[PDB]
Amino acid sequence: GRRIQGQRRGRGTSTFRAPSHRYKADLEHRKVEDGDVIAGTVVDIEHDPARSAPVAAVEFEDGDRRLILAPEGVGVGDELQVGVSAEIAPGNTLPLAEIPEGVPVCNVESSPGDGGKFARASGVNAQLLTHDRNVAVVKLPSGEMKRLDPQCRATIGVVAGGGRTDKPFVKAGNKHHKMKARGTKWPNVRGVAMNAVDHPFGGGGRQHPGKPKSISRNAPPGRKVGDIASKRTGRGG
Amino acid sequence: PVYVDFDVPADLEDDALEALEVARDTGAVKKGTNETTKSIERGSAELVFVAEDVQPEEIVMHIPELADEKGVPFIFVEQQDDLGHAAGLEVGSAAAAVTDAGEADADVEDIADKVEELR
Amino acid sequence: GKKSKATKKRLAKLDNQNSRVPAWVMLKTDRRNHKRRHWRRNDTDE
Amino acid sequence: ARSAYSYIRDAWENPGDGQLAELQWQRQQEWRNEGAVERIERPTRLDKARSQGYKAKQGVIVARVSVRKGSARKRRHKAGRRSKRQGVTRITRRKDIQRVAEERASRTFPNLRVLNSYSVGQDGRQKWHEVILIDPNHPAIQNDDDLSWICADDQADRVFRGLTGAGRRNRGLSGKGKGSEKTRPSLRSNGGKA
RNA sequence: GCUUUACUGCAGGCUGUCGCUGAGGACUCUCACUCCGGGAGGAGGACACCGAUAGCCGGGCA
RNA sequence: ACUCGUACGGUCACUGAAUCCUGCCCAGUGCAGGUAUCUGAACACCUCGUACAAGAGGACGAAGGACCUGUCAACGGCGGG
RNA sequence: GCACGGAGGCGAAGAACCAUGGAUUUCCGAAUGAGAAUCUCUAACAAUUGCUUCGCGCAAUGAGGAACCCCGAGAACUGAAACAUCUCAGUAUCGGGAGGAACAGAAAACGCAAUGUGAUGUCGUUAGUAACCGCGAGUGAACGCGAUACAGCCCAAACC
Ligand SMILES: [Cl-]
Ligand SMILES: [Cl-]
Ligand SMILES: [Cl-]
Ligand SMILES: [K+]
Ligand SMILES: [Mg+2]
Ligand SMILES: [Mg+2]
Ligand SMILES: [Mg+2]
Ligand SMILES: [Mg+2]
Ligand SMILES: [Mg+2]
Ligand SMILES: [Mg+2]
Ligand SMILES: [Mg+2]
Ligand SMILES: [Mg+2]
Ligand SMILES: [Mg+2]
Ligand SMILES: [Mg+2]
Ligand SMILES: [Mg+2]
Ligand SMILES: [Mg+2]
Ligand SMILES: [Mg+2]
Ligand SMILES: [Mg+2]
Ligand SMILES: [Mg+2]
Ligand SMILES: [Mg+2]
Ligand SMILES: [Mg+2]
Ligand SMILES: [Mg+2]
Ligand SMILES: [Mg+2]
Ligand SMILES: [Mg+2]
Ligand code: NA
Ligand code: NA
Ligand code: NA
Ligand code: NA
Ligand code: NA
Ligand code: NA
Ligand code: NA
Ligand code: NA
Ligand code: NA
Ligand code: NA
Ligand code: NA
Ligand SMILES: [Sr+2]
Ligand SMILES: [Sr+2]
Ligand SMILES: [Sr+2]
Ligand SMILES: [Sr+2]
Ligand SMILES: [Sr+2]
Ligand SMILES: [Sr+2]
Ligand SMILES: [Sr+2]
Ligand SMILES: [Sr+2]
Ligand SMILES: [Sr+2]
Ligand SMILES: [Sr+2]
Repeated sequence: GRRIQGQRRGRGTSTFRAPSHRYKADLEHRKVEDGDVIAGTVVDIEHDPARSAPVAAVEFEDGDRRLILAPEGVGVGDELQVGVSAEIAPGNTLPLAEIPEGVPVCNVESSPGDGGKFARASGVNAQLLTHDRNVAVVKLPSGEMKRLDPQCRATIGVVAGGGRTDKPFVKAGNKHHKMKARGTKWPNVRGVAMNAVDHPFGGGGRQHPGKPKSISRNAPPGRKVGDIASKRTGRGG
Repeated sequence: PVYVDFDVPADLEDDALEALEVARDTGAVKKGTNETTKSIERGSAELVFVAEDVQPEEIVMHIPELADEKGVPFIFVEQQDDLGHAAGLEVGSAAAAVTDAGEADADVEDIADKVEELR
Repeated sequence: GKKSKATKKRLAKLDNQNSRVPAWVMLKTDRRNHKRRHWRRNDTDE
Repeated sequence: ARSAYSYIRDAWENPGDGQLAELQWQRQQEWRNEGAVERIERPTRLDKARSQGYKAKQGVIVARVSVRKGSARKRRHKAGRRSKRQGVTRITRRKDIQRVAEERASRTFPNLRVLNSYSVGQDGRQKWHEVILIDPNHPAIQNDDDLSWICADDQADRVFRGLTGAGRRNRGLSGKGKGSEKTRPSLRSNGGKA
């Protein structure tokens, strides 16, 4: 047959690319030698096209002006700190080791110094649970207990823009506008609605997959469609 | 470095090259890794020098053990070009051998002894 | 359109080639410009 | 008596034992960080180099080249093929890696001509060979009784036509009798069946 | 052209084994190699990646 | 490529606004998990064979299968007496 | 000049014409200072190399050529009265490269087994033989022999 849409994606052609030339900045934590003698002032709150959430522009002591992944409750004028000795307040960054247990955090690094990988989406947060000299235990937004190096840096508080998901798009046109700001091909044509040549589910008088949807993990690209390695399906049981 | 099992003091290395310099003006000396090698094999060698800045190391890796199973004493020189200069060459020399000193036997003897001690 | 200096030289040459076979060449050879082109009926290169 | 050279030779008969073993373990760390073709002042295996024609003289160059290990890196058929011509994974190329190495080296030094080459080991993902190249335009060589032959016009780009020792072996030209019915005088003249 | 529990194969995924690969049926370590870090250094570690091969799945493809 | 993205994410599918609802079936097929025992290739190992080799057999046994379990808003099914 | 016009001119200061050698030889073009649909902008071996007086100072490469030649990549229609091994075929086509011819070449050969031959191409033959093969269709040498032409040498190491 013909390659399915999932396969066209990988080629990274314009249709499937993200509007990167329009994206603002990479919100990675600052790199500090040590001492925490790094503080800056929030000079402005901006809209981040890539995340549909707000970001804050900060002017640091040493003259560096950079955008930062802002938690909820940060405003212009406010002073932020980044370092081992940073103060324990919303909007401040410091290694998990310095963070008191039971404190919601965001933009958590996976490997100390990577700039932040976890909990960066609208209104989300990781929950610092356990401390130690060898391992910091964090509860990520998905509910998973993640063991991290206590040297992994993070920002106190939850990500701004929470609740974004609580309101329905209502119109196709609204989805449309959001989609234009992401690396995604939209709208979506169902596999069952295509010709046999275009998808495993295509073909047949009436629409219906002519096979079970739960596909094996070992299936090759082009065939891995539907419910991938489902451990179960439905709502029952 | 892989064939070097002990470090020689700058001062000892100094005396050796001096001895080697008078050895060529008085007695006899071999210049070059090949000639140095045949001397040890023919047993016609009293003291063999081996530079430490030799690349590739294969060129002189054999001198150490070969000398041991031949009783011939050997010493290391930090630089290749010094040994060549001391041997009286306009170029460098990865290894050298004093084939019978000359009015330096006393010194060459001490040098060999100072090494055995240095292990 | 906007013609470059070179394009212009070529266009000019084509215009010149578009002339007739001199009358004397007729007498001399004792009896056509096979490359006669028309701006409308034809199409030049570029 | 034994030449000092024989000791380098003897060391390389078992590159995985003795001092040579530790040298390779050390060196390869540096080699893995070098480029595809690195010129070197002196051969790593002197005995082999001199044996292959090397000389400490102007116009003689040595370069270490690395190539990825394994079989062919081929793309599966996009058009119809019978089971036989659908193979992709176990199909290997007809030129050995040493030959690929000789060619890359010669491309890097367009003016030089490949004289010979030899192996200097490998790790799990690549192989290294050192190639001896000669400057056919340098007088120190135009006047050398043992190398001036490589200055002739018909020796130009010799490696690309399989005129190298590795080239000739790979073309099945070693045997002078049985087995060389389709290799000599050329693979091509024999319909490419060798 | 299309389909599939038609025939025969081919990609691909899973898995064992051999090489890369080191020291002291379960284990410690560091030195290759990998990853994080501007760097110091940190994490991991003879595994993983990669080469070779074996078994299974394999209209994704011929 | 996704991705200047990180689960309030984005990938793969099905249904197709709101409203009231969405029953029964895990035997077969699919997916996933588990698995005492059974089955399960090659290398190495052992026996026989060969002054060697081919080869024959053995022991060990991964995934997989047998077997067990979960799962239908998974393929689908919901009859005759 | 082709080219048989008109006008005019050149040639005994030996023109025309022919051979050999030299002069001139715009721009783009491998195209090489940078750029560009044959032009433009502000001293140029661009790029990769060797040597090196370490300065582009001295040099090399690049692109072309009817096919021939050498090294790589490598189909299908087709035949088998289907078709998968096989065939078509190492063909078509593709990548790289040399020359006037290429390539091969002085035995770790041959094995008419010998008290024998004696580098290598090629031609005739050996022969559709040996060998291969759903042992189907088909594929298919060699040694030798008769010819052509003949030619044999140089390193590495030992010892210096
Ligand atoms: Cl969305
Ligand atoms: Cl060449
Ligand atoms: Cl004979
Ligand atoms: K065929
Ligand atoms: Mg960022
Ligand atoms: Mg878009
Ligand atoms: Mg749809
Ligand atoms: Mg339709
Ligand atoms: Mg239709
Ligand atoms: Mg399909
Ligand atoms: Mg339907
Ligand atoms: Mg006009
Ligand atoms: Mg000579
Ligand atoms: Mg020929
Ligand atoms: Mg990296
Ligand atoms: Mg098909
Ligand atoms: Mg519908
Ligand atoms: Mg509809
Ligand atoms: Mg130009
Ligand atoms: Mg047929
Ligand atoms: Mg064939
Ligand atoms: Mg038949
Ligand atoms: Mg054939
Ligand atoms: Mg024969
Ligand atoms: Na026109
Ligand atoms: Na070259
Ligand atoms: Na063959
Ligand atoms: Na069922
Ligand atoms: Na001219
Ligand atoms: Na040039
Ligand atoms: Na220069
Ligand atoms: Na037929
Ligand atoms: Na047919
Ligand atoms: Na066959
Ligand atoms: Na006869
Ligand atoms: Sr990042
Ligand atoms: Sr970064
Ligand atoms: Sr269908
Ligand atoms: Sr239910
Ligand atoms: Sr030198
Ligand atoms: Sr018109
Ligand atoms: Sr060339
Ligand atoms: Sr509804
Ligand atoms: Sr079931
Ligand atoms: Sr002859």
